[PDB]
Amino acid sequence: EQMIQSVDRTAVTGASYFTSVDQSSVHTAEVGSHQIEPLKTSVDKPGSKKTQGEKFFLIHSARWLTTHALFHEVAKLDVVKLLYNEQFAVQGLLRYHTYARFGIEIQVQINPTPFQQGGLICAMVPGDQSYGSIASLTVYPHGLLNCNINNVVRIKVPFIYTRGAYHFKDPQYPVWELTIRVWSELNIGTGTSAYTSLNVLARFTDLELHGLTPLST
Amino acid sequence: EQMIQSVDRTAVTGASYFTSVDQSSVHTAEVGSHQIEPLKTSVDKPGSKKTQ
Amino acid sequence: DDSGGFSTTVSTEQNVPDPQVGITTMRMDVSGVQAPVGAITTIEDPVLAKKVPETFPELKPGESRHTSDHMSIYKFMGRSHFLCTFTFNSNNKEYTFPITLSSTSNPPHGLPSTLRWFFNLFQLYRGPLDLTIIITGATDVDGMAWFTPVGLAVDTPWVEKESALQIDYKTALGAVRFNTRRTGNIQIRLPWYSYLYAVSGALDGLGDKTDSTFGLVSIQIANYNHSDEYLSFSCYLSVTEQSEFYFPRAPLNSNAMLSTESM
Amino acid sequence: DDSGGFSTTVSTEQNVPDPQVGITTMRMDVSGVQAPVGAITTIEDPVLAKKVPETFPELKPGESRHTSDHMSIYKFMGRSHFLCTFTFNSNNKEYTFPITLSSTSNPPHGLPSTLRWFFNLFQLYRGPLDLTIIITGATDVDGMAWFTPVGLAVDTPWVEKESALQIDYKTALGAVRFNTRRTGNIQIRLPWYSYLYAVSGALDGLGDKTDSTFGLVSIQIANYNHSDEYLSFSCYLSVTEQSEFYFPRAPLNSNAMLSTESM
Ligand SMILES: [Cl-]
Ligand SMILES: [Cl-]
Ligand SMILES: [Cl-]
Ligand SMILES: [Cl-]
Repeated sequence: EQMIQSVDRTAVTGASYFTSVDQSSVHTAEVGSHQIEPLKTSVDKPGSKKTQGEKFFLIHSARWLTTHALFHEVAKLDVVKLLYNEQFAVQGLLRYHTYARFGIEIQVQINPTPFQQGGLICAMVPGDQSYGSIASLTVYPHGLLNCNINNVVRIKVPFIYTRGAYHFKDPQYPVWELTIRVWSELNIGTGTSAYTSLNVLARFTDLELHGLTPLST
Repeated sequence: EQMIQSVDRTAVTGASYFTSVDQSSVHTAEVGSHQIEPLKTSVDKPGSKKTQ
Repeated sequence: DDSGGFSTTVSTEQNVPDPQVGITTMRMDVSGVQAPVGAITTIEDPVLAKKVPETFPELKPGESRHTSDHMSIYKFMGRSHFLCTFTFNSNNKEYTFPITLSSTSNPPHGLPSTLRWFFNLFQLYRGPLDLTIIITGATDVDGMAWFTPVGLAVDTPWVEKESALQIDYKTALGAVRFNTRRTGNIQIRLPWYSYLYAVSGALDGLGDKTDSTFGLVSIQIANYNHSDEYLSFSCYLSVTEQSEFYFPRAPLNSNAMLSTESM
Repeated sequence: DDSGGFSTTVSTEQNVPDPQVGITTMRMDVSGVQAPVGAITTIEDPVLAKKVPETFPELKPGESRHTSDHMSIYKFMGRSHFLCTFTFNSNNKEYTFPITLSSTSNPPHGLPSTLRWFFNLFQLYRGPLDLTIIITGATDVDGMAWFTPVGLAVDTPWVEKESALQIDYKTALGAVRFNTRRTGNIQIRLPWYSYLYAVSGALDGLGDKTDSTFGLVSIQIANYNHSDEYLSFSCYLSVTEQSEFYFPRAPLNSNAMLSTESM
């Protein structure tokens, strides 16, 4: 006795985090297959979590003056919060995940003319500076800047928090508060430029995103 | 192709001289099993045709 | 599925290209004295729909009497079909016509008959084409022709006028010269020189203006005292083996199939 | 770098935890009659800065006379330090104090002396704590105490008042009962029961209200006719071996180190 083929009523399909249960189903139709460009139309690595999220972006940028007294805070930044912003690509990933854990890499640079002298200190402080001794900032993952010497510093850290991840849409407390203060008054000779601009670069490392969400705030 | 489990419509149950035919059936639920008194509550032969 | 997708029912190929040959041959019976299971199916299901159709007992057809299979695109379109035709009125003038798949552009200012039909059977085309052009009328008329790729300078389309291009420029893109007396026809190959991956006929306005063109041809006459006869030009195209055709479309409905009615 | 980053110069560990022992021992000279290269360096560079400091010829220190190394946090903080103290005025009342690292909350309504200092030397804390409390004054006073985890119901903090909690509820979270006559002191362990990964002292307002607390302790007296003496309670905390300390911070500046001045 020959059995004659009849469609398969019930079935379950989906992809990533979307599932469908269908009761009066049928099979899926497909045509052709994936083709690989024998001649690539673009040579850059195809977009990936790392491509778009684990790269560098310019966070903030300020000035350092001869008028700035010792320990003057030239910058106080919620590194994380700053990245979360349309201005940078990484947003596209954050904007749609509720929480995420990660490490960070900070690069701070300046351009003092050898006729200038003095220095700054850059520290990655978790949460808040609280009442920590300004003079002991070196304890935190830091980078020291001295005109006569270097014009750049780089710090790299992992996830350090009280919670298992940061909540973007509505945070509890900033993961990192990067502080930049005058470590030695910036003096100069009569005629030299009385300032030097400064920038801050940041990027995530080992970016673990979690829970796709439609929210925005 | 993965086949997905769907209940078994028709079925037949019963005991001794009582039979049932069910058309929109499903499986039977059971919990635990028969327990034997480690300490009998009664020592007489359990009722049986001969007993009674 | 490598795309992180999952399913419980399968996914088979739908409408697969070049399924069977086009000439009666044996690639017994074709179906019979058994039970025609392929007489029933649920067309909505892609898998089931592929089940081979069979209703009654038939025998194997046999062998066709002719060598080649007329349904092989390469061989069929291998017959250079009609493209367009124009006529010169004054001397030292030129005509420039584009080779556009556009279903929109209606002839004479567009693809006609067969060529029109053919190029709308699929979505993407690429590869060289063997153009051949017949000269009608006049004589002792010196002429020249050049292939201009999409996106570059070229005299205004579908229009007879005095060229506005440096002789240098023209010749530079690769050109040919001939004389009506000594010939009366030219068969030269058109290159796949385009910044696109391929071209298409079925498109919408915008793209229909850039991605629907192989390229353009320009013919310029000389020494044609109109005290002479008239000068007519007819162009025909034939597909080459280095030509490719990707993704089958639903054929153009009859009302859109037009032909340049003449003689 | 697995993060798709690249560099041409290196990246070494900066300020590495537990670098050397805290007791004079040999883990010849320590440096000498050679050439003190570690007398010069470019502190701005993380690598170079780790170069071992050496300026003059010295000899090996030798051996300390005492067994244990006083600089091992576990052993040092192993000395149960002072936390807080309060006094009951009426009968059948209760006091509930939170264990908060917050550098903000100033004593008596907050972490004092050593404990205050210690918990601000690093960013994250987690792990059980051995609380021990001394009873002062009264006698034949029945009492009870229970540990309440962050985020749950509990009588208003830093305040003596009549409990507003079901005896059931109290006992349910695990509690203890005692009597001044028979004892005068209690040493019980506080669990790491929190929905957080860890807690911290240095924070800002918001988080400083949820993520800066281990938990809370509540002590309720009974049978204390105030015709009697006064009833004082003093609490001290000692870190356990199952306690962990992650990421070193810059110590609190002196002006912020406060102590509950009494006697
Ligand atoms: Cl002649
Ligand atoms: Cl003109
Ligand atoms: Cl001749
Ligand atoms: Cl009260």
